[PDB]
Amino acid sequence: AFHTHSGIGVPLRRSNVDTDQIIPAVFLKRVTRTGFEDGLFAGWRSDPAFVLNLSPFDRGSVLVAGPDFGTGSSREHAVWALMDYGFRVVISSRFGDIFRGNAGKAGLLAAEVAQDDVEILWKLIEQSPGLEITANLQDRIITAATVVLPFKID
Repeated sequence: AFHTHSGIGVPLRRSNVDTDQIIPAVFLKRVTRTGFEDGLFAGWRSDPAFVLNLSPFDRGSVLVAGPDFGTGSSREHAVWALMDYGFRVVISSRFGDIFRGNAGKAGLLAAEVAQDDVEILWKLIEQSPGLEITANLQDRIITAATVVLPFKID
């Protein structure tokens, strides 16, 4: 039951991020009493330069990603891993269909935004890391700094 979220935006310039990149399959069988926060993007997180390792993106809760986010006959767990880490909004110019449905059910907003608009968001948050992005479901807008960009959920 999403309604409105404001949080630190995270610029992930990766395209075709599949569900095995979001949550590698080994994590589905590794004992954990909290959730999958430590498996989220675990393959990329070993590199200190990876965006989520950078402060303040580490505490981010709005993910701004490249095209085709969550391709790969999803697992509910990919959405759940994003949420466990703290994300409540993911922005992309196109989502995997099954990921999309899972995101809605779980309360993760999958906001579809035109690629040129995604670019605007990337630049803003790269230029001022820590910049908050706000998603408003009722009005269907993403706002950040002095920009107000339209999104769809279908």
